[PDB]
Amino acid sequence: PNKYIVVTGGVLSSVGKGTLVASIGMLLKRRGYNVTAVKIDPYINVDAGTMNPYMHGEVFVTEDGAETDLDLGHYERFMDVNMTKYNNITAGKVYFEVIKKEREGKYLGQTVQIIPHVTDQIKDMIRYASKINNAEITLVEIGGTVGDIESLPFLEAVRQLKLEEGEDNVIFVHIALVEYLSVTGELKTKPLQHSVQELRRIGIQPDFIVGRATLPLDDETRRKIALFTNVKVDHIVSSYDVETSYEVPIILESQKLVSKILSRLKLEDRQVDLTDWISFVNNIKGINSKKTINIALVGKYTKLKDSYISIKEAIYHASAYIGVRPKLIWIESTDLESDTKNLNEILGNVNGIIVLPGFGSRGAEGKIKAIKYAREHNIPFLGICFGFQLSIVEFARDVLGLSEANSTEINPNTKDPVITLLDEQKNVTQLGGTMRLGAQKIILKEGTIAYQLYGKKVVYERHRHRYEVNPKYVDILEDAGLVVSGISENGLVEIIELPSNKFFVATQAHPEFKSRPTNPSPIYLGFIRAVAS
Amino acid sequence: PNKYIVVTGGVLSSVGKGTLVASIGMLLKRRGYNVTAVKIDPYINVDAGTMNPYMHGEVFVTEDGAETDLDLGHYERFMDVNMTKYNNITAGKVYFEVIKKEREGKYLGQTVQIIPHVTDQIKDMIRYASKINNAEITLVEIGGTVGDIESLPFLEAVRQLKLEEGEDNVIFVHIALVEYLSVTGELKTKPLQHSVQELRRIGIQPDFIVGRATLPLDDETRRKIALFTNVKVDHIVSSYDVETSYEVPIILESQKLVSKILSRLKLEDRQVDLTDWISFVNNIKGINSKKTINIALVGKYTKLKDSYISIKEAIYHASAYIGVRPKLIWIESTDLESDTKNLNEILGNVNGIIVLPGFGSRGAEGKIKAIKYAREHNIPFLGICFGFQLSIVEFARDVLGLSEANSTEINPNTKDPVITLLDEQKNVTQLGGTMRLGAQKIILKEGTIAYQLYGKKVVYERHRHRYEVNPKYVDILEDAGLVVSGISENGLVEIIELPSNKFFVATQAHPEFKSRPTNPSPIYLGFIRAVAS
Repeated sequence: PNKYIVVTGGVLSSVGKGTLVASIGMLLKRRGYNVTAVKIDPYINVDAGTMNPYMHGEVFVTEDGAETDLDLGHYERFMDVNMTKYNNITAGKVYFEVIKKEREGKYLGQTVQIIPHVTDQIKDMIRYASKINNAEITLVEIGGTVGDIESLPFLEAVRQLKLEEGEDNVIFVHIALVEYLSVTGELKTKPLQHSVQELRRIGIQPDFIVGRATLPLDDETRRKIALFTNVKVDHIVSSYDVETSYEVPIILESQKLVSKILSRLKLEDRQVDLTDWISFVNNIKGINSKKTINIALVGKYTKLKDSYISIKEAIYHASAYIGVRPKLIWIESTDLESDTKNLNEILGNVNGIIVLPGFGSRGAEGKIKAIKYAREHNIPFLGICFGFQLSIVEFARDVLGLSEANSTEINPNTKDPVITLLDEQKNVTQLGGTMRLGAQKIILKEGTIAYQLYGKKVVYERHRHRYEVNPKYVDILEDAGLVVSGISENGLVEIIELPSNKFFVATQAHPEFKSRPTNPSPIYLGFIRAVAS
Repeated sequence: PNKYIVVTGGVLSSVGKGTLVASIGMLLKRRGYNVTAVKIDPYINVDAGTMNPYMHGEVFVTEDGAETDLDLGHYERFMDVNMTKYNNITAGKVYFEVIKKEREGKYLGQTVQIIPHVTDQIKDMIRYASKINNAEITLVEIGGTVGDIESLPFLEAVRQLKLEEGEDNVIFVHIALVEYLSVTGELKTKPLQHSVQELRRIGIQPDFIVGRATLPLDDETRRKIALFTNVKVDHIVSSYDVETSYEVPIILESQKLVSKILSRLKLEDRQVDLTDWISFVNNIKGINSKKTINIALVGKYTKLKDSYISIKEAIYHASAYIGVRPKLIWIESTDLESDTKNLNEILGNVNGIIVLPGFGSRGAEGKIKAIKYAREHNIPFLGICFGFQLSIVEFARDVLGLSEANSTEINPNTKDPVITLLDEQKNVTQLGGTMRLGAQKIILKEGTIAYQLYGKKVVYERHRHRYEVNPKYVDILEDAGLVVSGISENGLVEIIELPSNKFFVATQAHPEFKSRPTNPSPIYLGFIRAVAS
């Protein structure tokens, strides 16, 4: 029926797990062939919407409002597709489903076990992601270390998928970190011979191999591992360090890995033109760069590579599109928390400022000062989510003059709950508000920066927030010069702006999730143009 | 502070897992020691309440209303304790709890995993069973096959359990099926070597072996598995076929297993008297039997050993007590559905008839005929659960002449719903009724067989049913001769009887769950006394 490429290994992000699947996806898509990607996470969390972006990375949001693993973000950007809740499978969800069906007697008195009941849920979920996304081919990216307990049910599941569907429709691509000894030049097989066995032990035979390394693999090395892994030298392929993830697809066709792949399934097609992707890439490397802009980004977890991967990638798409070289100045919001130590030299240099999503109160003054600074010194500024909310707070305590304005999230007790939880229609409540998630509608006001940026009245961005602008405060804020240029169908404020400034925009939503290399977020476009002057 | 004996292996019932554990238990308790036993079922069902007793066996019921693995029944019968919901730990319940706690953000933004979140949950549950029961020693019986997926997390948890508290507080008894090849006399170690291999991979070193075999183990064959498994011969011990599992403690005391164990755990006591138990065993084996009595058991699943294990044991306990030898005549109830094929011969020989629990409708008529027959020929009869409900029916459509009388479970359309679901007071309803579970008060009527059997007015039996006697029909059922000797706190009919017969008693509850070697169910005592005249 369908085809299936199963990928394992990774075990890290330095290894390129997600991008390789995304790359492979993109190359198939250009060949007429319909494709979809699916990521499996063998952890117990039902989904990613309670997970700390620290230690774990950004939480991606699909158009349908699922909170997922960032890997779907790689998929969306590379294959230019909309993901769904079904493209991210977690042990958490599977276990929940099986337990619920048992409790409902849907198993008719059987004793429900891993095999086959759990393994069957996995296959139903894989196969379902195939049919609802209309795919002839389906990548299944399997997280974790092969041979870890958590991985077994998913490995066994795909081993079975191979007995059922046949070798002419199910293949495995494994990703191994080659790394020559610290002081010898000879490679450490130990992890690598440790893997191939665990796969055989679980009953899986790799067809293609991707060795991850700084530098391509010599002729020798590749013939060596070819042995341990029992794979044909013809089918081992290289993943070497590279200046941008977007190159990955191009190094893969220079090796034709997807050609080898397609045959191995018994399909046929060719003549892919990347010229359009190729130029996008060269624009990413700074080639024919018209300038260099510094953007300060202010939040926490800033040392984590993937904590804000989508904002970062959206900055790249906007820049690359208008030919400009982004330089990112990450600033921990605490390093700003000093009525002492001044900052008109820390951000005197940057040509634009962004206050990051993500809440609590860890560094909310640092973030608020950075905003005050952007607004007062007319530095182009973009507010996202918690950032947008601190704009309301900053504007109210400084321009409006409410010294006590705050979010109830930070101080549930403030005299002026300028940001707060709301109920479906009343609207103020310390209940538990209404969490907005996914693609939602935003009605732009004509004449504003927002309307211009989008070039139309009605648009959509993905949401992931619960704290809203208090409606009681809206009007006196407008009177103080703040403009609501965006509201929800039911009147919640979506986009604020200050026309008095060259570029001052904030938004509850996350437009970065929609950014594509060939289709940058419009919000991020306006910001990056303003920034670049 | 707590000692733990972890018991692995016995991939099934004939291998003796349940009883071995149960025997070691009872032998400990007879010494100074506070002891409990815990059964782990690596399956995904949350509890045993949804399960078909075919394939899997009889569902046990605790005093507390838990629906559980039948192994808790062995623990009760052998050690003479009431078990709790905590003494049956399921993979279904662990995952349910962990997942729920995650969805509750109890894991504070962490990515929740098998290790350590699942293994922690399991440890918590094992530890909790210990303390709520108040044990200094806790037997942890781990079902399934060592080295299978569903088992890992529990094996991993018991490894951690050890490296934590010490080699002096946590030991491993592994049960291996010793089975010499078909035609050569030498033993097939293949599965055995494969198991001690699956344990080291998991990092578990067995301390004692128990080789399950037909005959005791010779000097040669035990010495050998001692090597394969790296265990001192002095710590290998034989489990061989015996007439009754109640013999197992005895053969373990001969081999002094529990004495070898007590040391390896650095504890000291002794002088145990089994004289009271030896005698009970001899009665069970029929030594000095006063006569043999034939009992028919009518129901379904009669070909599986453990589908009604507790009903049998209750029969054995009462028979042994009054010094008589029971022979059970298993009768599929379909073998009696026959407007031909008369029966004053199939049942002509039996002096006792019990109609079995287990609803549905498969062989409902056969069970009904059986009930007509014992009532009419005055064969002492015991009806139980769906048996009781059928008695009520038979009585209706025959003596009381209501040809359409029936339970709503068998035909919700019947003209006379003499048995049906009832809502929380009212009481007639086809909603979903009110499920009765575990120990429950029953008020006995004075001057009845039931009152006589208990020698008191207020008593408890464990329940497991929803379909009750329709209150409307009570009053006429009574006038036609039926006696209600038992009702609930709120007037639901619990026990009935027909004083016109020498013994014809049916009860909603399951009195067999409480029966002990020393302390027979008063209901089973009565029945067996009546049967034997």
